[PDB]
Amino acid sequence: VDSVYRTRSLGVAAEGIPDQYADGEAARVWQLYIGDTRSRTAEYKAWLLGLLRQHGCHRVLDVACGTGVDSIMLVEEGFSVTSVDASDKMLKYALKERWNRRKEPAFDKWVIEEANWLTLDKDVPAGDGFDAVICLGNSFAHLPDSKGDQSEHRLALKNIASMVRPGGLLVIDHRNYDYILSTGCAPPGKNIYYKSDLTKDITTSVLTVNNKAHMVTLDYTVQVPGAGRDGAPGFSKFRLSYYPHCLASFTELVQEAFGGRCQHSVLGDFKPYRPGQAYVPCYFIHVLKKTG
Amino acid sequence: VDSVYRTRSLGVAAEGIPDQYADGEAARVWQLYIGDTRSRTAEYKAWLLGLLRQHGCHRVLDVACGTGVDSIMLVEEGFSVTSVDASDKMLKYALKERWNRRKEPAFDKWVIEEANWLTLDKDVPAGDGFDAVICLGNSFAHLPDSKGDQSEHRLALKNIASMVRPGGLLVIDHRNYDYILSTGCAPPGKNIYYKSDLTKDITTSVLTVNNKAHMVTLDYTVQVPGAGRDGAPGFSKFRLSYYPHCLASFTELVQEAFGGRCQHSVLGDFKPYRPGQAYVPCYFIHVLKKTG
Amino acid sequence: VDSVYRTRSLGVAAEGIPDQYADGEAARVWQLYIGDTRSRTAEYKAWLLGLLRQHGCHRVLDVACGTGVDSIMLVEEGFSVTSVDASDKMLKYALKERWNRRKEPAFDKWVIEEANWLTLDKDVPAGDGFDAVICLGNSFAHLPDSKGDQSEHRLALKNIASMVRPGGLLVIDHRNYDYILSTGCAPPGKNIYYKSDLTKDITTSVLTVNNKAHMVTLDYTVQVPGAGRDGAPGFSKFRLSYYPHCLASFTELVQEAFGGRCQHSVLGDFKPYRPGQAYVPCYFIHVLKKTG
Amino acid sequence: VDSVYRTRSLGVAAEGIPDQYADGEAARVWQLYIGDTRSRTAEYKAWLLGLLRQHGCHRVLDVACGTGVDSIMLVEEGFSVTSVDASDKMLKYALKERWNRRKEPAFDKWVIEEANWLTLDKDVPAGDGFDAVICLGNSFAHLPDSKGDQSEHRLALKNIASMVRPGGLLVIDHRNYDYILSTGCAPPGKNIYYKSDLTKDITTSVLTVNNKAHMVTLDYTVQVPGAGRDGAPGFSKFRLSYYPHCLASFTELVQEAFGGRCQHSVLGDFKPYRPGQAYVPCYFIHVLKKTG
Repeated sequence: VDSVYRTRSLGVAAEGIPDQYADGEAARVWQLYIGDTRSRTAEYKAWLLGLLRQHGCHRVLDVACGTGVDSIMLVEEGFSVTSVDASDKMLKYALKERWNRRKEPAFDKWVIEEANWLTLDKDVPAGDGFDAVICLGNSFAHLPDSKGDQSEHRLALKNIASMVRPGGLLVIDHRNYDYILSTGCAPPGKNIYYKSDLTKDITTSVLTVNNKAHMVTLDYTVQVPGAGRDGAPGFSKFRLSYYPHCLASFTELVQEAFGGRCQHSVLGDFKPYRPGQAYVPCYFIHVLKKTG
Repeated sequence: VDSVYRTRSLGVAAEGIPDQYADGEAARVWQLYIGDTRSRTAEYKAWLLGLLRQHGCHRVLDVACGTGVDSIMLVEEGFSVTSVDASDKMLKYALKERWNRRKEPAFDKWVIEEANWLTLDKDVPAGDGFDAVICLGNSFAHLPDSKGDQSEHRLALKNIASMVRPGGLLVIDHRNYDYILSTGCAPPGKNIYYKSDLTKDITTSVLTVNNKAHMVTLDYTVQVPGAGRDGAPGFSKFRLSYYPHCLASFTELVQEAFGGRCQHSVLGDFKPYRPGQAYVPCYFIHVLKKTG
Repeated sequence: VDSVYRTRSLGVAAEGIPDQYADGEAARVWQLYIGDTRSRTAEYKAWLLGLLRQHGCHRVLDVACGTGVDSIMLVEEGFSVTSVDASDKMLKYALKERWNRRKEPAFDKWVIEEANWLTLDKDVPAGDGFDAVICLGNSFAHLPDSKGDQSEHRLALKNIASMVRPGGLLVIDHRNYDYILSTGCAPPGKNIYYKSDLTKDITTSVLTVNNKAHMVTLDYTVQVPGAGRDGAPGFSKFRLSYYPHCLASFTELVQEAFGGRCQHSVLGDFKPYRPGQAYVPCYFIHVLKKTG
Repeated sequence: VDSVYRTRSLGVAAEGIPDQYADGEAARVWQLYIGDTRSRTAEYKAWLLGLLRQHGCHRVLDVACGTGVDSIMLVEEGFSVTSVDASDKMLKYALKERWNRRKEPAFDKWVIEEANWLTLDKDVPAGDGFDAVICLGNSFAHLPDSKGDQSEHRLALKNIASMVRPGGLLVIDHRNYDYILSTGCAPPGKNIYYKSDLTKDITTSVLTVNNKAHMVTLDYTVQVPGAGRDGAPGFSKFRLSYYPHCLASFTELVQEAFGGRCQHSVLGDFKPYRPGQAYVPCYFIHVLKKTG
């Protein structure tokens, strides 16, 4: 018989006071980290828009909304964007931006909802489905596999696909985990979508359970400018984890998601990718095409 | 030399996956608690409105927004309302309603920001200061006194008082703690602002540090309807802590937050209050008035 | 679905490495605290021995052994001492002392076993019972009342009494919690048994659940000599909790332990105690006498 | 500003009440694990004794005592044994047996102290140093490398080597980690020292930090016999971590702990070992020899 009475239950709030670990030295950096968001890559801009237009799909579904930068560019670019995400900590940043630009017809017609890839089915009305669904930024790797059988993976995937209209497109990516798993390192400065103007340091931790890799953990040591003595910066650190997804595993995974009635194709970093390829991609973007 | 490797830093999120403790069985109830009290009291509506009108103050500031159910009525009532709070888990609900009704001019003009009492100065621009400032719901009792010298209580009240325009009003409240401190119990069904329709149970725990009452902790066991077998209710529980504010104590505290240059009043539940009163108030509402 | 993988399970050890929190800055002080043990009080020496002899009981049972100082003096004084305690963290200190003096016939015949007042029955063979059982040092107050009904109290007590031979004696004490509860403070320098040569500071925290006091917590700030800059001492802190036992409650509690077939008597600090007594005792020593 | 008030400081005890995590369902198993392997191996007995005799060394030092089952046999065999360890939760068992048999001259002469490899120098007086020093059981793998530069491994080995008299012997061992690192599994029933009679299950988790193997974590699910319904076994589990020591690595590590002035040898499970060997060892036993 022991005891450890804690002030407030975990996951509950009180007005007047900041949410639990909301202002920890680790939450602060991650904040100004998820904010290094804006400095997007031309290659990224020119690729997504061109791919988007080239197939004439207008109704886009972003199932990994987040701060809402991918979607804000789609909103500006004229597509019918509906953004969804499971983290209300992230979504808060999209809605903030929207409100500001609510005066803009486009931004006002912008739909930012909340949803989980595992409940997506009963989280977003599909109806006819959407022209295109995007899940970029290596975001599918955030969802872990507790049961070890990747049952939740197939579900998240199954669901996200059902959001795809027949003829619709699915642009889903993942980091080159084959490479990081092989080398045992996932260094900063490879993100193809948004150039991080933030200097960093990353310690890669790879965990294998009974020989099967199960998780890749990243400990970041960000050099926060101005948080130092005389102009000097500060060094805070935060931690995030992902599931090491191998190109092979994913390719078939994402495929059974459509039950086969699909059209698969894998891009190198943004360019076409063919095995044995001389160039090692830092990301693996899968673009699917539902049959019916 | 030990260790305890955790998946994600405390207070950080990842897109696609729900936030840290957002779905515990404690958060689910707390959720239907911060929302299952909303059935505003006629006595409340009529008292606040009337008093607001009586002194003819229009530009109001709600420094304890929360789910916004307070502000939403001032808004609805034509007041120039700006609602603030420190907890984002709470505001999310005020902005969720505002957006919902953004198609209403008043609501559209509704300002919902984020702010902390201890930083309210450089968090919200007053310039001339607001005519009125409410802080009902016993929200002030959420902020604790770690130092033991309530230095923060004073910082909070100074800041919050500084937000009042000369001739301006302040309406800050608290529960009758002189009473629960004595009975050692803080039973449910005493909200004078919103008649909850939720069946609750509460165990009261009072902590006196060195003969001085330092905190009140409420462990609520909510009887969640249907959450059981055959329609039977389920029993989930969360915990919340407060600072026991005694009347004498608060009366002089909130006052020194005005440097004395104020006009203080204190009423019963809603009717006016005098020591020794026959009727025992369930809440103590202070209504101050800045001179200059 | 979250996670927080910790290195070693809680409560398990590995050779070569120190036990979990065994060398924390709080464990260090408590160590040199439970060690201030030696500087026993004459009043204490002259009272226990004289009481012991006066009734000619030789077979003594110490159910709150600990470091083993109370028992070491009994061992030296010639009684047939069998010392028992539930904390292997404490017992380790008794055995250490014994081993050293194992060469001394007396110390070799000394019995240091392990046992819980709640399993005492099947933890120590009583047989005929013992002449005298001692539980001094306010040690019975360590066992808390989780269920709130003091069911474990009656059991611990019930058991400890069954260790008493008919005609045997039970010398059990407790701190004057009536006074500390009333004043809300339990200051250092009152221990009647062993003069603590260690300067301290104590913050008393009293917890009441639904008006019924349930626990008294003591936060000690010990002035460790030499742990300072230039001769200066250091200031570490540790924390311990007790159940606020009121003379009245205890008197009847300890009594039902014998089912009434007893002879009760309460000593002031060491002197006889009669209600309304001008002198406020810092400890309450109960000496019982089993009938049969 | 939050809080989490806990009953007792971490690592402190109170008399009468069991120690902090001493009785978790994880400690109960770990208990019948650190004890349910003891059925010493004839190959072991015969190898150690013989080698000890072969070099004629008599004053032995067991720097990884534990439950003492090792030393107890050297003791029984007339060796001048002194057994040390850092974990008191373990020694408690060696001294529990010693006392039990204190009535034996050899056992009586048995020295069981407390010590840490990183402090062994000023923890145990050598003067001339011991003839032999065993550290079997793969105990060295318990100490981890937080810094990441194994500076402690070196401190531990230096200290431990310093305890060897010139011409003295050192017998330190480790599991064949070159193998479990590759299969990614560390199955049960491989102790060459004591044939456990316990049915176990083990999930192996390897953590590589930046391409470097940094820790091995074993989650054991013991099938506790009878701990079920009708004689059926129960299933309790504990966790333990180790440092993956590769042969090449250790070979040069333990060597530099002698400044080179040594004679190194390494054998298979017990037989002698040569790289590429046909037989795969389950443990790597290094047997060094100090020159001067």
